[PDB]
Parts: sequence; C-alpha cells; structure tokens
Amino acid sequence: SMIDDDGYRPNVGIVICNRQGQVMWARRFGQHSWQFPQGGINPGESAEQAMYRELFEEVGLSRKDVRILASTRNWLRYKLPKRLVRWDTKPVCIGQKQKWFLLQLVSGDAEINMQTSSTPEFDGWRWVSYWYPVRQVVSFKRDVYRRVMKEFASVVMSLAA
Ligand SMILES: Nc1ccn([C@@H]2O[C@H](COP(=O)(O)OP(=O)(O)OP(=O)(O)O)[C@@H](O)[C@H]2O)c(=O)n1
Ligand SMILES: Nc1ccn([C@@H]2O[C@H](COP(=O)(O)OP(=O)(O)OP(=O)(O)O)[C@@H](O)[C@H]2O)c(=O)n1
Repeated sequence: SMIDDDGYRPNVGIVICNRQGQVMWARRFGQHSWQFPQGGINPGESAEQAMYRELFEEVGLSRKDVRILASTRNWLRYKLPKRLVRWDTKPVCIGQKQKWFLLQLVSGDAEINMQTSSTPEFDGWRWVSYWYPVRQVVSFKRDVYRRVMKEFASVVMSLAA
C-alpha cells in the first residue's frame, strides 16, 4: 500500500476465532515472533476487500470459509521502532494505520493454507487463548492489539459459552 502524508501505510488486520473463543495465531516467516494476519490496502481497495485478499493470499481462505462478526471503525496506528525504519523509499514509512476485522472460521482447520505465496507472511499457525496475543505480539504493536482485543472481546466470549 502507499505511504500517506504522515508516513503511515494503510493496512488491515484479521482476528480469526473459533467457537471455543480461541484465536488463530501465526508465526512470522522465518522468525519466532507471532502475530495476526495483516496486509496493505491497495488504491481502489476497500478495507473489506483488502481483508479478503489478505485472507486468500496469506491464509488460503475464501469469504465462504468465514463470517465477519465485527470490525473496527477508525484507524489505529503503530510506529515502527526507529531501528527498523527503512530509508530506501520516498516518502519514508514510519508505521501503519490499521482497520481490524473479527472473523469466525466456519470451514475445517485444514482449509487454512499459509504456504501459497513465494514469500509467505507466515510459516504456519496454531490456536491460542483469546488474550494470549496481547502479551505475546512484538512490543510496538501491543497498544493496538490491546485496543482491538478489548473491542472484540464482547463478541468472542459469547461464542465460547
Ligand atoms: N516481529 C517483528 C515485526 C516486524 N519486524 C520488522 O519490522 C518491519 C515492519 O513490520 P510490520 O509493520 O509488521 O510490516 P511487514 O512485516 O514488513 O509487512 P508488510 O509488507 O505487509 O508491510 C518488518 O518488515 C520487519 O523487518 C520484525 O523484525 N519482527
Ligand atoms: N494512545 C495512543 C497511541 C497512539 N496514537 C497515535 O498512534 C501513533 C503511534 O503511537 P506511539 O507509538 O505511542 O507514539 P510515540 O512515538 O510514542 O510518540 P510521539 O508519537 O509523540 O512522537 C501516535 O503518533 C498517535 O498518533 C494515539 O493517538 N493514542
């Protein structure tokens, strides 16, 4: 996605839950750091379209495999640690502004395929407890994750009853 006037790239994030209130947790490709799926919003994409493209390209799933249960309204932003800022572009990107989606997986676990890209976002995934991501994502994304998971909590725990 294109860097905006303030240095932020527009992006979407995806929290995928099951009926037991667990959420899909994925290992960043070639790292031991885990996160939710996130991807850029291209010009002429809506947030929801960009979400479904991320879902297909990095999780292998269709609209028909999920249902949308909630979404955040306005951007939430994180800034990159200055060490990880890439200076090989103009304008330089300092972080992301993100819109988030809560999806329920309704197809079988085996429909998820994280290996279809030549450069996958992830090595693979596992189910984790709902709040585990807030404490386990890389530090500079924790403020965003805490806000997202708090906003989505009302909907997920009702399913887990
Ligand atoms: N746990 C993490 C998260 C991020 N990064 C680094 O910080 C950059 C920015 O991370 P992020 O904002 O999550 O975006 P990307 O992973 O680069 O993904 P995208 O191409 O969709 O922007 C990454 O390229 C990576 O070098 C990292 O090293 N370890
Ligand atoms: N509670 C928060 C956290 C973040 N933000 C927005 O999201 C960006 C990322 O937040 P943060 O990393 O915490 O900013 P800092 O680099 O710590 O400090 P400064 O932003 O003042 O240069 C902020 O610029 C802000 O616009 C916000 O409005 N309210």
